[PDB]
Amino acid sequence: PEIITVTLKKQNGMGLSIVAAKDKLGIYVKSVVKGGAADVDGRLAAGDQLLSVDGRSLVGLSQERAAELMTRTSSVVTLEVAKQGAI
Amino acid sequence: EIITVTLKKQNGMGLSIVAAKDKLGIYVKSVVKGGAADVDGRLAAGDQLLSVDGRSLVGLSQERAAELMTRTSSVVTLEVAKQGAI
Amino acid sequence: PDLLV
Amino acid sequence: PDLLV
Repeated sequence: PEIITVTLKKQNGMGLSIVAAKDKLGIYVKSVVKGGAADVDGRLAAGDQLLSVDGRSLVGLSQERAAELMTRTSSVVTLEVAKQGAI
Repeated sequence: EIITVTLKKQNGMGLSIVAAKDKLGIYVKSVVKGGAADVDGRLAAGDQLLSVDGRSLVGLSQERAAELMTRTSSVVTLEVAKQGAI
Repeated sequence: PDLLV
Repeated sequence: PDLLV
């Protein structure tokens, strides 16, 4: 067989696929990544709204702006969550 | 309705692995959609992971390979045999 | 369009 | 299940 050398930088994160939707914008969990930190914790689910990150509101901003705020963080991040935010 | 969830971030290459057979071998069962291995585009299901950072992945169980592949730093180097079934 | 975080 | 790395 063909033998190649592949170097990967692991994706470090909470294990969450997010989407922004509307009235102000809101950040919702599209999917919880299998085996990721959010999945092992067991509290988060698809459809939940991420209201904030470390005291900073996640309302009225784009997916990219929410991602900038949620990745800027240290190893440990605190989320305020509205269970099934589609209320 | 409103809960407070604190998460500690975690690492991952985005690979589902299996061990199969004179010695055992570590193979890619599935490449996780959107994961690091998927965005890199070189790895595929059926490829054999021959080593992690110079340490051989031959002759060991799935769990032992997982222990070695998760105890590394942010960047990991894999030696790969494309479609490891020769 | 979606992102990973 | 899956064994994820």
